[PDB]
Formats: sequence, structure tokens, C-alpha cells
Amino acid sequence: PDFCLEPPYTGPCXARIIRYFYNAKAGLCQTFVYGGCRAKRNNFKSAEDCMRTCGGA
Amino acid sequence: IVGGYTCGANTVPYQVSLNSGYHFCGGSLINSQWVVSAAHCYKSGIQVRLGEDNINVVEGNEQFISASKSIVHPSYNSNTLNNDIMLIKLKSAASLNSRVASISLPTSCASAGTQCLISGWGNTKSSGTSYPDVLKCLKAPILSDSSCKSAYPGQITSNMFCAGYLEGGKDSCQGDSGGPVVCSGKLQGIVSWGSGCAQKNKPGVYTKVCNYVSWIKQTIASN
Ligand SMILES: [Ca+2]
Repeated sequence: PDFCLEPPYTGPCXARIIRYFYNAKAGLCQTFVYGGCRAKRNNFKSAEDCMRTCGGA
Repeated sequence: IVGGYTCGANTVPYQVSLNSGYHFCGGSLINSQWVVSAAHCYKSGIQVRLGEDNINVVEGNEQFISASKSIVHPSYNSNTLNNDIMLIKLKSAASLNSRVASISLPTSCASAGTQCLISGWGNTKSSGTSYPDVLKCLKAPILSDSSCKSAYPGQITSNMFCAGYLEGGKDSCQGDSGGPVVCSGKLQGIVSWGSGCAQKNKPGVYTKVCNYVSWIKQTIASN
């Protein structure tokens, strides 16, 4: 299963940290709220990192 | 904070915002040069914002001071969330006044049923997203370790406690992490994690500050 196709995962911690995920329905890297712990792999610190890893998934 | 109320400007003068180009976590001022927050709030380049009420506006009592050190507990475990505490040193000392003030560390642990004040600029909705301009507050009780373990089997360590309402409706939420749980004028908890926000049977989980008082004092004094 391609991790780039998984929905973004906020997780259980209570931060409001802005991360990027690849949104395969839209064909672009998008922002979401990450809670600060237990990240899954569709979770990037920049748009450039997300596009490099997941672009075209 | 879900199910809370508007605190009122500068009524919680130990509450800080951690900013990395936007608010991402809270913290608690414990002396003029040091803030306590959560280890999962670690980022390089933190700016600490003191004296805030409306965090989207410049109102006249703010102090914005960069972190010079952001020290995660050496035993923080990013999978189990044990030891979820961080100390931030301010690059210059804050000017203490009625709107910027420290909170005392505990001398003993608090008991189940003790009422506490939890505060922050986190999401105010249990379903959906609304981030407030001004600081929100919630009164909530500490819960027993037995009830906390029942809510979260296999997940609660000796360095965590639950607080809140099992019926749902009142909890900390995303953006509140690192902020204070104050009971009888002592910082007993740090906002840490939960399962959703304000859901039935899923109270918030908080770092148990009373277990770290010796470590906090010695680490601050060694840095
Ligand atoms: Ca302000």
C-alpha cells in the first residue's frame, strides 16, 4: 500500500503543527494539522519534500 | 480548548504561546528565563510570546523572546509518549509584571478530584476546526489512575494523568499542547495527548509535573 495514498494523520498529541501530505484525489501536496507525535509517512515538513517523495502517486 | 470559556485578557499571566511563524503549542513561564512545555512541541527556532491575549493582534503587553535552548527530557519516548516534557530557556529574561508572571512548581502531587485550570489557544470544536483569537480556559478535575488506565489500556505510564469529564464536551485539543494544568496555584500538568477532543470516555492525558520537579530545578540551574 502506497503511503502517499493514505489520508493525513493528526495523531493523538495536542500540538497544532502545519505539515504537508500528498492528496492523490487533487494531485497536489496540501497542508494539514499534525499533533506532534506518531506521524505516519505522508507527513512532510515542506511542500518541496512532499512533491519529491510523493508527486505523481 | 473545547467546552471552555474566554479567560479574559492576561488573567492567566504564566501562559505563553510558542510560535514558529504561527502558534503551534503553549507553555508555562516558571521563572523570568524559563518555560515548561511538552517534548513533542520541540522545534528549532521557537519564539516565545508572553503577555498575549489575542494572538492574532498586537495589543500592547506582549513580549516576544526567542528560545536560546529547547531541552527535551533525556528519556522522552516518542512512541509511548513517556516523559513528555521540555524546558525552554529565553534568550533574554522576560520583564515580569501583572500580565507576565511565573507559576509555581508543585511541592507534592495532586489527588483525584482536584479541580484545575487548563488553558490555551487550541481548537474549540470537538468536530471540525475553529481556532480562537483569545485565550480559552477550562476547569476540570484530575481523574484516578484506575479510571485513566481503563480509558486507555496499556498506554498510561506513571508520568501521566487524566483530567476532564467522562461524559464528553470539555477537553484540551490541537494547539493546546505544552500548556498548563494548574491546581491550587501549582503547575501539576502539561497538555500532552488524547483520543479525539472532548469525546465520551476519552479524557485528556497530561504529563505529571510533580514527578519532574527535581529534574526541572537542576536542569534549569545547569544551563
Ligand atoms: Ca497579541
